[PDB]
Amino acid sequence: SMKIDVVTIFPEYLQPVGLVDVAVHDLRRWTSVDDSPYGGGPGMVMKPTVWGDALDEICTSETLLVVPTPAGYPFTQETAWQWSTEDHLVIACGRYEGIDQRVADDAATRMRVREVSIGDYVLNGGEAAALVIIEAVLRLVPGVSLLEGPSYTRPPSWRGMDVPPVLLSGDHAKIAAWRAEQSRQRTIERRPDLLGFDSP
Amino acid sequence: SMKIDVVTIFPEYLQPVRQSLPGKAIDAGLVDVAVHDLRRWTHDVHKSVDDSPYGGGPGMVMKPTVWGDALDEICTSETLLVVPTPAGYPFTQETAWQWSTEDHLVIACGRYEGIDQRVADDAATRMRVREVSIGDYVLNGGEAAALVIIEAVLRLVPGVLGSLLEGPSYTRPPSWRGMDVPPVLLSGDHAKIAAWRAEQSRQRTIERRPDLL
Ligand SMILES: N#Cc1c(-c2ccc3ccn(Cc4cccnc4O)c3c2)n[nH]c1N
Ligand SMILES: N#Cc1c(-c2ccc3ccn(Cc4cccnc4O)c3c2)n[nH]c1N
Repeated sequence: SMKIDVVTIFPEYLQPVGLVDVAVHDLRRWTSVDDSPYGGGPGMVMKPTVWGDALDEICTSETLLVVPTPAGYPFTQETAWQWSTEDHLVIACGRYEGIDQRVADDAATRMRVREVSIGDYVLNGGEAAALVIIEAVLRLVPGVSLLEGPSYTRPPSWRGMDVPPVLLSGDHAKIAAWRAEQSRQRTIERRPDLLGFDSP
Repeated sequence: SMKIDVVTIFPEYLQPVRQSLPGKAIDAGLVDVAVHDLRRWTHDVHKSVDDSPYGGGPGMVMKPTVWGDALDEICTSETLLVVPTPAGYPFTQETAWQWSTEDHLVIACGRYEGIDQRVADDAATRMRVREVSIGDYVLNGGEAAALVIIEAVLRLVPGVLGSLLEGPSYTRPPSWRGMDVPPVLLSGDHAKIAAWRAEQSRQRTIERRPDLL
């Protein structure tokens, strides 16, 4: 059984959401949420004050506080497995140029905190990352290596393109070996790092 | 000026995109995002989009005939066809930059175990096709990946959405819950501030992303 709370200034974005409940909270309920960065630089930083009040009410010492950020530890399938057995996830979604670092630092004095990134690209805020994290985690909740090769279904010939004949053969050993070969070839081509080789 | 067409059996999932788009960008004709229900192109009264995998195994595979008809209608020779898949090439910021100048992206969102491979292979004989993954985790389908791709791409298109890791950021108040903003940031010594930030970036990168080194 898992509870997930998502905190955002754009609750409208989270709309795409009995063993798990997901609740979305408008951060503005606890209040200008942003100001210029100390030290200078472009854009705005979310003030810690409003976040502190929201998280005070929502979190407990048992909470795993998840903070999407481009500067986070990588969120991976291993992370998804790890979080799948948590009782309570709180996902703090930033906007602007991010959240004052003291929010995570203050939270870590009371609960476990995880700053994570879902990939090496830049988003406008944490909401899309929250949707990715929720989806990856929820499909693993109790009671719910190499790249996959290609898949095929009927008809066996389509637009003059045939399903690989081995897949029609009924020979499990040959099919397994072919699928292994397809996966090896794909992994080498697209993700050689997974097999311990240099990236392109 | 970019057109994005998304094809999915869950068009409601792409609602956040339409909500993120500023009216000024749309009325300026800078961007148009359209979402299409794949079932519009099904052949049967049961609106079937999936079937059992050749060679056996768990799960289902999306039908090539349905997808073929959908992409035939939506794509042209100039389309960049984007196919999210956990077996894809990595989608990165470089990818987002490259795609930000495209006239027409079509994002084909799969579900189940994915789409019959002949769909992409056939499309690739007459348009540019890109199978990509947004990260090293498994999703239920391509919709969340489409949201990520659309956001990362469109934020790079001028006026549409409104190395090393970045170190910590701070703003008002100068003291909060016993924690002071690092005094160097209030020093007015901007060369020193830059050096402090560089070191913070170096430390965070070593700790969180040693692969980047
Ligand atoms: N997880 C994940 C992320 C994010 C992501 C997450 C949360 C926020 C909150 C604000 N922004 C924009 C932003 C933050 C910091 C610096 N510059 C910016 O433009 C975010 C980006 N971007 N890319 C990922 N993989
Ligand atoms: N981009 C990206 C993705 C996806 C992703 C994309 C598209 C589809 C279509 C079906 N599924 C589910 C699925 C595919 C293969 C095997 N098992 C499954 O459960 C997808 C997953 N998962 N993880 C990423 N980084």
